[PDB]
Amino acid sequence: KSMESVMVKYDATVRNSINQVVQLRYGEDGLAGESVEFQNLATLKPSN
Amino acid sequence: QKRITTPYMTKYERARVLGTRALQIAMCAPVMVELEGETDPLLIAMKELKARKIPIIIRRYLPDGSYEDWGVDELIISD
Amino acid sequence: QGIEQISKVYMHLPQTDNKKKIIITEDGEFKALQEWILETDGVSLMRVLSEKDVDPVRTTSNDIVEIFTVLGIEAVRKALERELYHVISFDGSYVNYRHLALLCDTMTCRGHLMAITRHGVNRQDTGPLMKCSFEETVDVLMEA
Amino acid sequence: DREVLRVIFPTGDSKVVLPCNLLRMIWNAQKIFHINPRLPSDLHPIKVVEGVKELSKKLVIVNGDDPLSRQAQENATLLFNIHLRSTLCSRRMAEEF
Amino acid sequence: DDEEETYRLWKIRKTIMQLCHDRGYLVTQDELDQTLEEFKAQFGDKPSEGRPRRTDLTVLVAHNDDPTDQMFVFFPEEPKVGIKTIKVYCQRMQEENITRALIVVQQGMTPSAKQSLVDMAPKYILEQFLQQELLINITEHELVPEHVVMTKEEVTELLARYKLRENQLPRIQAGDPVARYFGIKRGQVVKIIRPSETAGRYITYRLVQ
Repeated sequence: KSMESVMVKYDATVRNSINQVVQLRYGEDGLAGESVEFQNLATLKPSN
Repeated sequence: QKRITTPYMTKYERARVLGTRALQIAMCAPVMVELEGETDPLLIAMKELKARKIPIIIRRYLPDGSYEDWGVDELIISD
Repeated sequence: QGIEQISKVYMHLPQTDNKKKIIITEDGEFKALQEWILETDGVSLMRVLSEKDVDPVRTTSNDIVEIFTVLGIEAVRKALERELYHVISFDGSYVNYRHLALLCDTMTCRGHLMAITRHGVNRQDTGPLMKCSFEETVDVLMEA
Repeated sequence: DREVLRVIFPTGDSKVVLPCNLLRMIWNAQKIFHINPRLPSDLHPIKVVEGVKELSKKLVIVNGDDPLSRQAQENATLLFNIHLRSTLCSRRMAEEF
Repeated sequence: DDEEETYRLWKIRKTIMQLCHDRGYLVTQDELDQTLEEFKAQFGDKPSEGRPRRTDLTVLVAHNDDPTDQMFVFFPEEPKVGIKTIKVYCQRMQEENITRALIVVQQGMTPSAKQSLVDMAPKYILEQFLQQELLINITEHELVPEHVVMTKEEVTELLARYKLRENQLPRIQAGDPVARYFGIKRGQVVKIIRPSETAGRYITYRLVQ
């Protein structure tokens, strides 16, 4: 009921029926969940 | 000119375009592609989509009330 | 002595990385220090934060209303995300972060804690037919 | 970018969710082109760097030349750009891939 | 006790300095990094019946962009601030022609003065702050992301870029603790910068309403 009209619009923003902006880009990166998958950042953990 | 929408055809756009064009073909609309042994309007519409010959223009309405008119031939098909 | 509304306080060392204190050593490696973190059976976030020798940054509460009234709506967004992720991942299940973010953003969109229950949903402004779909259709139409 | 990643993930968790699986794509390229890991390669480091730069330019989430749009694009593709640079670095390309 | 109370006064003063620095008022790095022993050196006595008094602890700052524009910070000694106290501060502000003042308050303030501040709000902007609230700088909390008050030009640019109306943006209540910390009024916009596990960084905009 709360999130029925929330939508990715043709401007790539996420808005509800009122047209208020919920997110500027869906998921904050503008990517669909199907295509993404887990990966490891190589430069994070290792020492200097 | 001055188009901000994605150049790619959305999945929903593809579905609606295919359905509408198949309905027209079933209602005997001229076929823009050369069909060979094809009778199913959906298959004919898919062939036309692959050929980028579907004579349909998508009017994408932006949130601000403006709209952009994109040709099916102009858009990039997922397949 | 002590702070009111806090019944019991437990002190223990965390055996999990999330509750451990992660720092960056001189070599640049991530070291998970084992530090003393204490929890409470009551909530007084302002007082506990103002208490001396209490980390004012990492210290937090599991009460969204307290987080709202102390730290603000953005802090509510973050803490709500964290709690919802905690409940989802407690059993080892995983949910894409974007759904969590969308739910929290919708809940905190209006600047105040909007309850998904009808009590908070009625606050949201919506067409007459939308409010009718919610509840109280006949009277809503009467007023409209 | 390493410092940026340190800020983004203080806990040091390297597991992240990103669109393109660069490691699997590199493996696919090796198998497709019969890359022999023993012989010296003909891939030139400045070619690697320039290709990464141009690819980063091509990966657009927010389009627009205004500073606001540019900043939005940079933030939208910050993590993926960092991972792309780290994976497609000249050092790794010449050494392992 | 007096040791704990002077430690408090130091903590509230430090939080006030950080608040002014965030708001953009000129504040020296020593004032920001003023140790407890440094504060006790500045005043040199216990608070109760001693040199450091709430009247002596008032702070005057000047805006970085406009040196003429200044902000007052007032500590009233009375545990319950009265209409006479607010009038004293009002006339004092009239003397220097300073519009903005933060009246840090003790355990409570009188309701009549609560409405008096609103009545005098246009001519003079007085913001009441609890000592308990100021005992900790909430902006340094991990949950709170970075807040930046957008200039009107920046807001206009944002609305032009996204072809938005001010109504369409997400909202932040004027009574929000961070909004009060930054002293933002209705109609302003806050640019919130927060790290994103999916994108790395994300910028949101909240309208003060």
